[PDB]
Amino acid sequence: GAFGDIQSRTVSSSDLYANTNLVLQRPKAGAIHVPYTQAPSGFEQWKKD
Amino acid sequence: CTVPLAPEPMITFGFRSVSLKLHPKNPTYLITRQLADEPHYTHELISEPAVRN
Amino acid sequence: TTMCLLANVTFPCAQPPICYDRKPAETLAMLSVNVDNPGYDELLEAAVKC
Amino acid sequence: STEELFNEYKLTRPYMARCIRCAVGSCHSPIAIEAVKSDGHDGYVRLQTSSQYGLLKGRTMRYDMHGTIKEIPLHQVSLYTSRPCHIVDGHGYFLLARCPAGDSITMEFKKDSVRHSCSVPYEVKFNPVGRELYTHPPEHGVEQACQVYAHDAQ
Amino acid sequence: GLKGRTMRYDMHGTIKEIPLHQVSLYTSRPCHIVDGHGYFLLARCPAGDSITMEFKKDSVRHSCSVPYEVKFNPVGRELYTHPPEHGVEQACQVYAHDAQ
Repeated sequence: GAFGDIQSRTVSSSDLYANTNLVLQRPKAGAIHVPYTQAPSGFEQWKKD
Repeated sequence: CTVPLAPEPMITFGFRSVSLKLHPKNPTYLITRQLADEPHYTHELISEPAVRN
Repeated sequence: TTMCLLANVTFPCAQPPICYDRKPAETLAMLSVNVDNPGYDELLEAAVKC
Repeated sequence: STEELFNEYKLTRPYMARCIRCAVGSCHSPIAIEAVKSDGHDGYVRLQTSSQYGLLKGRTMRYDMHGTIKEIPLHQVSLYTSRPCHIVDGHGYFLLARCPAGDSITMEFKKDSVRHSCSVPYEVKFNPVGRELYTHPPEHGVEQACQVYAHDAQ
Repeated sequence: GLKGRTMRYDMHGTIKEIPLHQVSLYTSRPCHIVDGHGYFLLARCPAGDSITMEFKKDSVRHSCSVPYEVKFNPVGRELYTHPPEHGVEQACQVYAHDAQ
């Protein structure tokens, strides 16, 4: 939820650090999907600040 | 009815203290109260990222 | 048991003598008088259909 | 079993009433609106109009037009509060839509070259469930109890 | 208006026409054209930031959006967005429907 929740060492580094508070939830009865909950993007919140 | 589910708060513990980092997707009530004879409740609508100690 | 009215006739409410497909205005005037009634739904459902 | 429920609106007729905002000005409308009841949660409103729905015939509107009762299919009738709504079903004088919030409600259909409309200043409102104030209902989450308009005409 | 209710537009030098009930415009919610005379259209609109007048002659959609504010101005000391079904009549000033 803050700046640098995604950290890639260079622009094409192919190794990124992700700490985004991703949590998986239980799907609805009779539905094939992957539900999840996570804190919103901190680069957008940093652009808002 | 299906209702949404807010992100997990990030709880930091201290001596007789609880801090809470709260990143909401859409506006969300935080309702706290103490389990004593004076509850001192707190009904607040948090819409932005906010730290509550 | 509840008896409805059309005239001085306490007919069974589940079996009215008239139906809407054969009498257009007489059944409406039949339902006109039994409005204040616990047994109006039965007379209603039996009054449109036969 | 649906026809014994339905048969009571055979006793009735549509009528022409007064709408203050027609397609041009104030006129006498075939589809004038009596009330818009939106007290359930997820955006379902319940219109009561000057027209009838379902007369048996599946998805049709029945309306008075200067004396001569006419009909059109129900996919020809559109309505919108702020965004476009979605009609679910109709039964007699009543309609079950799914509208977002907005400060008016406008129903309109279109004949071959004549457009009919009725706008009334009635607040249509949206109601979330629980302690998160969404504007559109989500894709997933914990199940919760609510109170919505029933789809059937029971 | 040039014929009862039609609009007359240039198209690459040559002049065409369509009936007016296929022209639609909207500010934030849809509008309703009342009449038109010469270059000037009269409409009835809610408030918004812009206006998009559009029609569709062939399977080719014409549009134009300009960023001009449309505002809704109530009469009296009571501020509404859509005029009421009933009330009292006050002196107001609206654009006259005729063309004199």
